[PDB]
Amino acid sequence: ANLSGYNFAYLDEQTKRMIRRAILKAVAIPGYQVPFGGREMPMPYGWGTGGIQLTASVIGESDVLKVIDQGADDTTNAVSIRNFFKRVTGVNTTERTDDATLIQTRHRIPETPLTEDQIIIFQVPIPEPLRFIEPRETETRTMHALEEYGVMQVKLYEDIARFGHIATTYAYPVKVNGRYVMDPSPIPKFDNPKMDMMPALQLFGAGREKRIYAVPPFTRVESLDFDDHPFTVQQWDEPCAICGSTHSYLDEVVLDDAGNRMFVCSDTDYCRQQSEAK
Amino acid sequence: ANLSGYNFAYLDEQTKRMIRRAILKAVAIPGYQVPFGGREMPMPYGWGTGGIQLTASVIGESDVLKVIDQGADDTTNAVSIRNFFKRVTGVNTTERTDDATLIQTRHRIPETPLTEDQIIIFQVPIPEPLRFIEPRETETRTMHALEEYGVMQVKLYEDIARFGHIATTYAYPVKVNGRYVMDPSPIPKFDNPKMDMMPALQLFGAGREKRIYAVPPFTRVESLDFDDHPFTVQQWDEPCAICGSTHSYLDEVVLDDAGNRMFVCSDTDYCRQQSEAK
Amino acid sequence: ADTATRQHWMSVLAHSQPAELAARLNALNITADYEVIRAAETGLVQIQARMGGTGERFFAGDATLTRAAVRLTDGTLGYSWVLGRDKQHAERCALIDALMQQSRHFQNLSETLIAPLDADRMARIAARQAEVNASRVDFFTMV
Amino acid sequence: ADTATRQHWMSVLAHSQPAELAARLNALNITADYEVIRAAETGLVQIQARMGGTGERFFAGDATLTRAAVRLTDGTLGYSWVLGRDKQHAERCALIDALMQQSRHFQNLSETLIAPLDADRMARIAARQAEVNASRVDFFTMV
Amino acid sequence: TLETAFMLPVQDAQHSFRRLLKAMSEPGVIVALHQLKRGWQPLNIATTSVLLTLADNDTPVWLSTPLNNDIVNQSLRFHTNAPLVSQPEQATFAVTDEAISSEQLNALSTGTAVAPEAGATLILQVASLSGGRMLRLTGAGIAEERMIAPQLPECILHELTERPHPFPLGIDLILTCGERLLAIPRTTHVEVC
Amino acid sequence: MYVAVKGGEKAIDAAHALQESRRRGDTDLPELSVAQIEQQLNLAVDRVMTEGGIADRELAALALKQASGDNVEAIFLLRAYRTTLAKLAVSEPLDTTGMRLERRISAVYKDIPGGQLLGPTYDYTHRLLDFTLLANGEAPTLTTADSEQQPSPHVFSLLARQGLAKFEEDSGAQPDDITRTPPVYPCSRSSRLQQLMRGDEGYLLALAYSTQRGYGRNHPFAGEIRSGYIDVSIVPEELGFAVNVGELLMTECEMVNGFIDPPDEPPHFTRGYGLVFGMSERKAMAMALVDRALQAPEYGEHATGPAQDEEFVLAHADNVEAAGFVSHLKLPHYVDFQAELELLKRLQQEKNH
Amino acid sequence: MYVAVKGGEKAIDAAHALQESRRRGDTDLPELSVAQIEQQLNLAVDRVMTEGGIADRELAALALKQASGDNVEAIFLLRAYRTTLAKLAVSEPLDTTGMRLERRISAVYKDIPGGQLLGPTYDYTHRLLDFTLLANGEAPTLTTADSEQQPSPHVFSLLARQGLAKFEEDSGAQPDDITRTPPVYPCSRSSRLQQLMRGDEGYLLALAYSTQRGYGRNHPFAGEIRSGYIDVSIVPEELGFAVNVGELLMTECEMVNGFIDPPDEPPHFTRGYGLVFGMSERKAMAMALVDRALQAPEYGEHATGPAQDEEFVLAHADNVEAAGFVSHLKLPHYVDFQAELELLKRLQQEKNH
Ligand SMILES: O=P(O)(O)OC[C@H]1O[C@@H]2OP(=O)(O)O[C@@H]2[C@@H]1O
Ligand SMILES: O=P(O)(O)OC[C@H]1O[C@@H]2OP(=O)(O)O[C@@H]2[C@@H]1O
Ligand SMILES: [Zn+2]
Ligand SMILES: [Zn+2]
Ligand SMILES: [Zn+2]
Ligand SMILES: [Zn+2]
Repeated sequence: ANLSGYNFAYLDEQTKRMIRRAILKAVAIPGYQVPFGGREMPMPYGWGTGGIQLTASVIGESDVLKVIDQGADDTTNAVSIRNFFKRVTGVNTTERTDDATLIQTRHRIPETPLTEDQIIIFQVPIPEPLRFIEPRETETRTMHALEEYGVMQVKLYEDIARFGHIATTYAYPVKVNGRYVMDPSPIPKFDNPKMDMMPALQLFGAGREKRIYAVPPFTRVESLDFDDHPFTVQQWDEPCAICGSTHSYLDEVVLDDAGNRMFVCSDTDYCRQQSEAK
Repeated sequence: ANLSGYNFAYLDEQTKRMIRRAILKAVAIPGYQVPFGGREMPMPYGWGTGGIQLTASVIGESDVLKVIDQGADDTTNAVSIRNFFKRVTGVNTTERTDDATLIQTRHRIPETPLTEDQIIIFQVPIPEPLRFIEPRETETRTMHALEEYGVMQVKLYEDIARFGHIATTYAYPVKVNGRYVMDPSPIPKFDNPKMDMMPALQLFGAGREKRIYAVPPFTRVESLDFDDHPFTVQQWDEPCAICGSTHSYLDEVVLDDAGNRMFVCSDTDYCRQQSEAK
Repeated sequence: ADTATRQHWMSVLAHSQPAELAARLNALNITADYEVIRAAETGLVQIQARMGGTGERFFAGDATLTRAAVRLTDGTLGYSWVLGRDKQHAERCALIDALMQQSRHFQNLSETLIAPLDADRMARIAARQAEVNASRVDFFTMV
Repeated sequence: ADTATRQHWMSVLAHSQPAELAARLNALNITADYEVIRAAETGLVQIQARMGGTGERFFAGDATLTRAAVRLTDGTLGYSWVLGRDKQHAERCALIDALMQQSRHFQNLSETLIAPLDADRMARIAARQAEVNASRVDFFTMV
Repeated sequence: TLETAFMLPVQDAQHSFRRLLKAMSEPGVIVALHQLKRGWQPLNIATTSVLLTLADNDTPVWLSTPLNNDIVNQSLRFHTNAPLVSQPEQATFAVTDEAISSEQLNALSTGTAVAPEAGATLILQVASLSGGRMLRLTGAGIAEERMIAPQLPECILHELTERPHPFPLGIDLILTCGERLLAIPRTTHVEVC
Repeated sequence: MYVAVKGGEKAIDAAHALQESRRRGDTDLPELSVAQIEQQLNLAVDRVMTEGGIADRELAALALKQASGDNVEAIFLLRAYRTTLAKLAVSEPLDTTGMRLERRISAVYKDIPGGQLLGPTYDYTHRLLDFTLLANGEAPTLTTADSEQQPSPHVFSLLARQGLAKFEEDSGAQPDDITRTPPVYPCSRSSRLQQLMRGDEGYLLALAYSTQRGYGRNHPFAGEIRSGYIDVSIVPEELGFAVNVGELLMTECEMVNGFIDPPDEPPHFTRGYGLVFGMSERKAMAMALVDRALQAPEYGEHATGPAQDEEFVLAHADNVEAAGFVSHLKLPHYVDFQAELELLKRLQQEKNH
Repeated sequence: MYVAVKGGEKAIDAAHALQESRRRGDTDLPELSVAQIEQQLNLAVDRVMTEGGIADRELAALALKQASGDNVEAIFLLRAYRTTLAKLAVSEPLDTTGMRLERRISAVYKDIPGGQLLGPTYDYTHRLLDFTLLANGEAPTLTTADSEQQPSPHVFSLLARQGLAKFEEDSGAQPDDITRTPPVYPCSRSSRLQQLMRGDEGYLLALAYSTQRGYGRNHPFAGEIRSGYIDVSIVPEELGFAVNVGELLMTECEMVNGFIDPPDEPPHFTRGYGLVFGMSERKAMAMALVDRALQAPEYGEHATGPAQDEEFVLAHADNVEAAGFVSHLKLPHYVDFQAELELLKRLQQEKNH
């Protein structure tokens, strides 16, 4: 339970309510960056404050919280955030995706498909998919308002002309509900397909940049691409060195100074499930 | 004498010699900003470090040092600099212009005409007269090299077109020896005439900006102006409230909250001389 | 003038050093039964400043503020809002505020608690002003 | 190998804590007459670093450096360059450097002054390494 | 074996610098550098004093063959650290006597338009500062005019009169005779009278 | 074969223990007290209060102690602590004319009504390291003058009465609160000033310095700098009349800036404003300079420096955000870097084909 | 009539005495010791050493004590003290591969040879004000692991061996020294790095942050951050062979940046470098980010942010200069301002004619 001297989930009720109104607006306007009066957390800005605030505003006593970073529950920041939530809520926690009611993640969508009533909360550094093309909010806001997305299409076409490929490899922009160009958070291109027509509700929090957006269940999410340069996900020549999976995003572990390396699933829960199956 | 544990004049001999070579080059190239490897002083950058370094590199045991700020010897920074020099050199000091062999000043040239063998050392924040037109050194250096002074003339003409007068009131740019446009330091336009064909050597130090320049004795110094908008000096409707002088730069002393004020000479030594004459 | 008097004594209590007020209240040995309406709570007072000191308002940060409230047996309510985080000091200030509204205590406390505290603060202020005025730069003297 | 040995003992003296070296030299009660060629002087050593750790040099600030030099009665010259500003420590290091060049002292001092100092520094380093390695993040273990 | 420098380096260097500053800021004015009692022959007192005051590791020095002596070079290196260069174009201070050639003079760095101070200063040892062709000097440092008569080489006189290098470029000339010196900066107008 | 193991929690705990031990340092030395930091490192405390958003000297000193003197970490600690506290009141507008002066200077006039009161300052000191501070010493016995505070009207009031400057008028506009609503560019001057007060001291100082060097010049003169105690008052709903809750040590800076010649009024000086907690002044000066620079849209000024670029200045001013996001690179980034690596390897293979 | 009087010297002395008394604070509290500041406020000391130019912890702590915790004033104190000291030697180039590690992390790979060594860090702490520090406490008894330091090759070496990055080669170029010759724009990378190391932490942090937000993006990943003890060696003229003069605690940051595709070589990651005294890292990270940003001319990059504007960044980076020039406005400016006032009054009279 909550026995730390702080309000449940550490946010005062006013902040929770403001964030909840923001969440509802975001759901009603898929892909649109809803500004919200976010607060400074015990974690520094840029270390997951937006996801922390979203989880604190949605989480209840019966929720089973899963926190992952780089697809792993044992990552330093994942451990920190999960311990904070255990302190200020007392909720049950799990590393198993299929048992989680709330999944707060940084840079991965779990390999295990999500299910109805699950909520996955993404930590987002840059909520504006046009930011690296247009650094100014004064311009990107108008571009989203008027659906003026040409600079993005030009960026993609110039990337193809220069390198023969789209240069963006993570935080790959996606069109949501046929209207809004949205940043999917810095998940790899590998994870973008999972966002399309998913039974779980997706929430996205950028605490430093003060934005919340959402993709409701069963919403179209299509990565920007070309017919002759179709969206392609990361591939590796090796399977997971532990579970042998060929269908998972792999992380490269450098073993020695002589160039010896191995590749292992970024999704440690999926890796454990695969290893137990065999 | 010097009994403080520091080298005479607080600078090591290498720094004095480098500054002395810079001074000689500046003299040979009137108006040209000579870069020099200036050092951090006990006074913060922007509080007279360049003048301090120049005086330390030129001063000797038999010199009679006069230090003034706003024309007054008793000004806070003048007292500080003079006390520092008394500590690290032990030289005789004076408030009388005609008895000084070295005069270090901030924003005034004394009303008392200077004489042969006197050196007046100006503290300069911005040694580049084109800086407020062109903030970049990469451009102003070339403009001085190629004598491309049009932006300054355009600034003056645009000032006349806008306000009917040249907007610069202190640090009024001057052409030196018919060639170099030079910043005379933040002296009011009232003092610029005194620089023309003066028997004393004028040195200018910008410690923060790392420049030294010079006007040798008996060198032409002409303020940039127009025939129909000739160089005009500051004027006041009142004489000095103390000595009654009408020929001195006046400072405005606010006496009460009801708008009562008086005007008194900025040159306190000149004011004392005038008051003693009457 | 009652509101001005209450403001003055509350001010004096709010500006008092907690140690001196505690010592002075202990010495006066005031026997008064009270119940804490609002437990001393520390939060924030948002500071409003003015552009140029006189113009439009803008928020210049926050400061810590401790507030307390008590009720006496006769129903008198005492309140305190003091900068900082000293809950015990806030409770004492609220108790004195309640007592000062009772006719039996107003005169005695005013002569022996409030005025003395104000005088001590004024003396400290005057000493500091003398020390600071040592640093005034003199330029001219009328003859 | 003489130059390597001199470098090693100078290093050991340069890395020693001034207090332990002073205590150890006081205990050894070495009677040696020397004159200070260069009085212990504190100035700066300009630090050169490399771009990327391996590339072009650039100046990464300065550090305090104290240097001292002594001569023994037989003409042997002892020198010391130690980071910091401990003039007495620099003088002691220079004296030990001079003594270590004398055949009568090299073996005795090496067994009783230099080796002991190096061992103590290594022990302190090992303890700190253990404490720091407590913070290593474990990810995989070979089975 | 090495020569002796100033007895009071700080004070003597300061005095010599102030004399040289007087000379450079008032071209044609002869000053005396009395602090040094014997020059490093064949270098005279004034030349040696100027070198001791100004030269150091940052200022390469070129000495012409007639003034280049092993003892002089060793003393310069010991007392100033100043690197000695064998080519005039590499020198910040150039030292020479009447035998300076036109080619050596034209080899000296004059600075650049953007960095006019980056040139060389020529210290020329003259036989006499008083019995040469009369020169009338005008310009910065001179109220109306000043008349001098140093005994100058033809190449130096041509350089002074014609000023082939456009201002701000040019070398600054220090003429030394015994304990005395005079200075002619690049700015001085020189007319053979 | 390799098996995953749990190391995150224990490594984190060990790292935090190491940091706490380093903070304590040599146990032979007495542990620093928060009171000592508050009293003797008071300028660091001033900065931490101003940028953390809470004017509580003890809390700022506590944050500094906890942060091992790291001003950025201490600022973040205080700022985060702000989130846990309730807003019990909103102060009545401060009235800086009522400040009890520790220091009052003006650069625009030699002498002014109320005088040049230097107060405690390092100005005009010779910055020579004082090695006597390596051991205990005796503080100077302060000399004393008359105890009366002379009337010290604001210099800008004297300027405006002459018509040289414009009074800052209050139309009753409701201030924007960037702590409750995220900033919307272009921001009102109230929002800009709130953000500047919270901004990084060094960043704003560099911006102001660039303005002094021609990158968006505003011709500033230090019209007045005051440092002293200002009373704070509130109007509680319980009582309905104003109560004085105490006083705060604050520094106020008013800069005279370059004059303008509007079409239909006499030409007059512009102005900038800075306000900070405590005695440290340069933050207030830089705040006023950058406030004037960001006033460019009001005056139709053609921008010549980044200090006039509102979004660039304000979006990167808060060091909580900037330090957090720069430090976040320390976080594991191997998934994204793996994506980057995959693309780069394919590009290299294609080029080498 | 009015007569001038002398007030400058006594006012200055009184002001300095007031500042010294304020620095001492309440005499009931023990005076802070420089050793205490060095040990327990070690991150402030790290910043003061890095920006003051002298890596002497005791001197930095002394400056902090003398500056009343004002990091800017302490930095200036140390920088000024540098001028009084002679350069007795120039170190041999540092070799960071020999560092004795207190901390070593890499964001680009989950695990690396030598491991992720968090060391003493505030990373992953919950920034909740620890009120137990208001009273004396006990530092945690540190747990211990194996004492051996595993081989920790630089991550960029592993990148370069794969061909993903370019080794930083040494051509023997003589570094520029901005402490002896004023900078000449455009500056060499050596001069730029020297200036960045001396630069204001907050300014450079904000610039790096702006680069992360699209104003001159460099796609940075924290390839490696190391903090530990590195030995310093010199070659004295007396002996002619290298001597180890001790060791310094330093932090080194190597950033992977945006890859490039040069015309005649395989595409590869760019890189940035940061190096500071002590443990404080964010200065090193910001230094690397801004170094990469200022590498734009080398890579023919079209500037999209002020962080890429070399003169704007470097000319205003040194907080000694910036703080000094911003503070100088406190100096009397009444002659100048009188020159301004005369013009403005004439303009007003002419307009009102
Ligand atoms: O602004 P916040 O506090 O909500 O942090 C959001 C994200 O910003 C950082 O960048 P990242 O994507 O690498 O991961 C970090 C973090 O998850
Ligand atoms: O750079 P420095 O240290 O040599 O200071 C030169 C000048 O810069 C400041 O501006 P100022 O003209 O108002 O007077 C001050 C000072 O005299
Ligand atoms: Zn696997
Ligand atoms: Zn007068
Ligand atoms: Zn990131
Ligand atoms: Zn100024």
